[PDB]
Amino acid sequence: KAAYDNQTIGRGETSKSMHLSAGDTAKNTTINSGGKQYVSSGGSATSTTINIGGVQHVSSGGSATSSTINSGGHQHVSSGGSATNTTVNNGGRQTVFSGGSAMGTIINSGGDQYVISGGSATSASVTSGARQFVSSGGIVKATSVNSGGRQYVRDGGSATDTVLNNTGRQFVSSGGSAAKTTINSGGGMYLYGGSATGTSIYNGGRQYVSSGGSATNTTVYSGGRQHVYIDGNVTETTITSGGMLQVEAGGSASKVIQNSGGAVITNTSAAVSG
Ligand SMILES: *[C@H]1O[C@H]([C@H](O)CO)[C@@H](O)[C@H](O)[C@@H]1O
Ligand SMILES: *[C@H]1O[C@H]([C@H](O)CO)[C@@H](O)[C@H](O)[C@@H]1O
Ligand SMILES: *[C@H]1O[C@H]([C@H](O)CO)[C@@H](O)[C@H](O)[C@@H]1O
Ligand SMILES: *[C@H]1O[C@H]([C@H](O)CO)[C@@H](O)[C@H](O)[C@@H]1O
Ligand SMILES: *[C@H]1O[C@H]([C@H](O)CO)[C@@H](O)[C@H](O)[C@@H]1O
Ligand SMILES: *[C@H]1O[C@H]([C@H](O)CO)[C@@H](O)[C@H](O)[C@@H]1O
Ligand SMILES: *[C@H]1O[C@H]([C@H](O)CO)[C@@H](O)[C@H](O)[C@@H]1O
Ligand SMILES: *[C@H]1O[C@H]([C@H](O)CO)[C@@H](O)[C@H](O)[C@@H]1O
Ligand SMILES: *[C@H]1O[C@H]([C@H](O)CO)[C@@H](O)[C@H](O)[C@@H]1O
Ligand SMILES: *[C@H]1O[C@H]([C@H](O)CO)[C@@H](O)[C@H](O)[C@@H]1O
Ligand SMILES: *[C@H]1O[C@H]([C@H](O)CO)[C@@H](O)[C@H](O)[C@@H]1O
Ligand SMILES: *[C@H]1O[C@H]([C@H](O)CO)[C@@H](O)[C@H](O)[C@@H]1O
Ligand SMILES: *[C@H]1O[C@H]([C@H](O)CO)[C@@H](O)[C@H](O)[C@@H]1O
Ligand SMILES: *[C@H]1O[C@H]([C@H](O)CO)[C@@H](O)[C@H](O)[C@@H]1O
Ligand SMILES: *[C@H]1O[C@H]([C@H](O)CO)[C@@H](O)[C@H](O)[C@@H]1O
Ligand SMILES: *[C@H]1O[C@H]([C@H](O)CO)[C@@H](O)[C@H](O)[C@@H]1O
Ligand SMILES: *[C@H]1O[C@H]([C@H](O)CO)[C@@H](O)[C@H](O)[C@@H]1O
Ligand SMILES: *[C@H]1O[C@H]([C@H](O)CO)[C@@H](O)[C@H](O)[C@@H]1O
Ligand SMILES: *[C@H]1O[C@H]([C@H](O)CO)[C@@H](O)[C@H](O)[C@@H]1O
Ligand SMILES: *[C@H]1O[C@H]([C@H](O)CO)[C@@H](O)[C@H](O)[C@@H]1O
Ligand SMILES: *[C@H]1O[C@H]([C@H](O)CO)[C@@H](O)[C@H](O)[C@@H]1O
Ligand SMILES: *[C@H]1O[C@H]([C@H](O)CO)[C@@H](O)[C@H](O)[C@@H]1O
Ligand SMILES: *[C@H]1O[C@H]([C@H](O)CO)[C@@H](O)[C@H](O)[C@@H]1O
Ligand SMILES: *[C@H]1O[C@H]([C@H](O)CO)[C@@H](O)[C@H](O)[C@@H]1O
Ligand SMILES: *[C@H]1O[C@H]([C@H](O)CO)[C@@H](O)[C@H](O)[C@@H]1O
Ligand SMILES: *[C@H]1O[C@H]([C@H](O)CO)[C@@H](O)[C@H](O)[C@@H]1O
Ligand SMILES: *[C@H]1O[C@H]([C@H](O)CO)[C@@H](O)[C@H](O)[C@@H]1O
Ligand SMILES: *[C@H]1O[C@H]([C@H](O)CO)[C@@H](O)[C@H](O)[C@@H]1O
Ligand SMILES: *[C@H]1O[C@H]([C@H](O)CO)[C@@H](O)[C@H](O)[C@@H]1O
Ligand SMILES: *[C@H]1O[C@H]([C@H](O)CO)[C@@H](O)[C@H](O)[C@@H]1O
Ligand SMILES: *[C@H]1O[C@H]([C@H](O)CO)[C@@H](O)[C@H](O)[C@@H]1O
Ligand SMILES: *[C@H]1O[C@H]([C@H](O)CO)[C@@H](O)[C@H](O)[C@@H]1O
Ligand SMILES: *[C@H]1O[C@H]([C@H](O)CO)[C@@H](O)[C@H](O)[C@@H]1O
Ligand SMILES: *[C@H]1O[C@H]([C@H](O)CO)[C@@H](O)[C@H](O)[C@@H]1O
Ligand SMILES: *[C@H]1O[C@H]([C@H](O)CO)[C@@H](O)[C@H](O)[C@@H]1O
Repeated sequence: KAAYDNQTIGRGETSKSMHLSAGDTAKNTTINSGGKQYVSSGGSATSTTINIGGVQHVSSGGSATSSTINSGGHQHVSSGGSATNTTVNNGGRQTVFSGGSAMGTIINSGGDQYVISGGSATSASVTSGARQFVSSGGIVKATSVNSGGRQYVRDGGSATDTVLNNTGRQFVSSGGSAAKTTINSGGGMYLYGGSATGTSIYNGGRQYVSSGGSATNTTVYSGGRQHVYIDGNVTETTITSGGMLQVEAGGSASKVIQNSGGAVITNTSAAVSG
């Protein structure tokens, strides 16, 4: 029955709460301070603008397409909820809780996406000054960490099929895990105690394995470098002609496949195992 348009809600607006149920619709809503939009099962919000002290709740079976989050606003994608092509600007936060799903999120300068407690995000775009945080059962797939962008894979966080482009950075902490990371030219992946598997490092890209960190099954293509620091470990690295594995004193590598023209640099004698 219900279906709203160009409604502004919150503070000293006409209405404070907006609720959506099965079949309801909301378009170009503007959520301002004290404003709450609740998108419930079978509800659909579209083009919602979320400003300081405004919140959009996406509950189970709810859907929110093209929400745009600004300075001090919040999108909560709860269990069973779905958010598509969300845009997060300076000071905006999208949080994906247990059972929630975000697809195609664009995170802009100073914007934050938190994927926690078993939420999932696919195809996040992490641009310059943007940040993505993944933790405690949260899983992110096909994140593009673009120039200026940063992804934090924290304890219990998991990232798959991440792509790192020019000055894009991925930080994998203790208890964090990354799989099938692609490091393009200018990309940096840092294992600050965390684990990586199935990394590919193309020309200009770098993986840095620090204390407690561990890389498995890494391919270093021409111009790529895996850099292993003290008490970092790597295994099953293949170094292609023109690529490099550099191991600092006290770092370790094993099951190294060194192709002809692949550089290996060691600073201790028992550093690398072929
Ligand atoms: C919208 O859906 C229901 C409403 O009566 C119309 O279908 C409620 O159950 C919900 O709480 C929400 O208000
Ligand atoms: C944003 O401002 C709102 C508005 O001024 C009405 O009091 C508050 O309700 C919010 O809590 C927030 O401070
Ligand atoms: C949207 O409807 C929900 C629905 O009744 C699911 O039980 C409510 O839980 C929300 O609070 C909102 O009214
Ligand atoms: C939310 O309501 C939905 C609605 O009837 C159709 O979109 C159901 O699909 C869900 O099962 C839930 O009750
Ligand atoms: C409500 O609308 C959503 C969206 O705004 C459509 O572009 C759909 O994704 C849902 O299926 C529902 O129809
Ligand atoms: C909902 O409305 C949005 C609005 O024009 C924002 O200014 C569009 O950007 C979306 O494409 C959608 O149609
Ligand atoms: C959306 O509805 C949710 C409800 O439990 C689904 O059954 C709430 O948990 C959210 O806070 C919001 O009201
Ligand atoms: C909302 O959460 C789930 C969602 O519909 C997933 O399709 C289901 O457990 C229920 O429909 C619930 O109302
Ligand atoms: C709410 O609509 C979503 C739609 O794709 C958003 O545009 C669906 O994916 C959800 O399953 C739900 O129907
Ligand atoms: C919802 O709007 C989005 C728009 O960019 C938000 O400003 C589109 O990207 C979506 O495809 C949809 O039209
Ligand atoms: C909007 O205000 C936000 C915050 O409320 C300031 O304390 C800033 O973080 C944003 O940068 C923007 O100015
Ligand atoms: C979505 O639902 C969540 C729900 O209570 C989890 O069980 C809330 O944490 C969010 O605030 C939002 O309402
Ligand atoms: C949270 O949301 C749903 C819950 O049982 C009812 O809102 C489940 O479908 C999800 O798997 C998650 O547990
Ligand atoms: C939002 O969540 C959908 C999930 O099935 C709940 O409706 C997925 O199809 C998507 O992750 C969409 O982005
Ligand atoms: C997030 O918590 C959900 C919720 O607490 C209900 O059990 C679970 O369904 C999920 O499995 C996840 O752990
Ligand atoms: C949001 O999370 C979804 C998860 O299955 C729970 O709905 C994924 O399927 C989507 O790809 C998105 O990450
Ligand atoms: C990216 O630009 C942001 C700006 O506010 C967007 O309008 C800053 O908040 C960031 O610090 C960064 O410079
Ligand atoms: C979701 O789940 C956890 C919750 O605090 C307790 O189960 C944490 O991992 C996150 O902080 C988030 O609240
Ligand atoms: C998530 O969507 C992405 C989309 O094109 C936005 O950049 C794809 O590239 C991913 O493969 C995934 O489908
Ligand atoms: C991307 O550009 C950001 C700037 O805020 C854009 O407005 C910088 O903060 C980053 O260092 C990067 O150059
Ligand atoms: C990852 O960080 C999460 C984030 O700070 C909000 O929950 C926590 O949930 C985890 O405990 C972990 O540190
Ligand atoms: C958040 O909880 C993670 C999850 O429960 C299991 O991977 C915990 O192991 C961590 O303590 C993290 O802080
Ligand atoms: C990565 O490219 C960025 C791009 O021009 C803006 O997104 C620069 O800001 C960075 O300095 C880097 O060159
Ligand atoms: C994972 O945790 C790390 C930890 O606090 C110390 O190694 C940080 O370095 C990372 O930035 C991320 O928070
Ligand atoms: C993350 O924590 C690890 C700690 O031993 C937890 O097991 C360290 O080995 C890492 O160096 C990092 O501080
Ligand atoms: C860290 O654990 C990840 C996690 O189980 C996600 O499913 C794996 O994908 C990684 O390969 C790594 O072992
Ligand atoms: C690889 O190319 C990068 C380019 O800007 C983006 O592909 C350079 O920044 C690197 O230095 C390297 O030459
Ligand atoms: C990342 O490190 C993991 C380590 O044992 C800590 O969990 C391995 O399981 C992975 O294969 C990779 O070495
Ligand atoms: C990996 O991280 C190290 C970190 O400080 C562990 O304490 C750096 O010293 C290394 O240079 C590398 O970035
Ligand atoms: C390298 O540094 C790690 C620690 O996190 C630095 O504070 C340790 O876990 C290692 O055992 C080693 O000291
Ligand atoms: C291997 O090829 C690299 C890459 O494919 C693009 O230039 C070169 O950078 C190296 O010099 C090497 O010849
Ligand atoms: C191994 O092959 C490299 C080739 O360019 C791979 O693209 C050369 O650069 C090396 O000198 C060696 O011949
Ligand atoms: C590489 O470092 C490893 C790490 O420090 C764990 O103790 C050692 O196990 C290896 O012997 C090598 O020194
Ligand atoms: C080892 O073999 C390399 C060969 O071309 C790989 O196909 C040479 O480039 C090296 O110089 C060396 O002969
Ligand atoms: C590696 O070789 C060293 C040797 O004396 C010189 O190559 C030893 O110092 C190491 O313990 C290890 O045998």
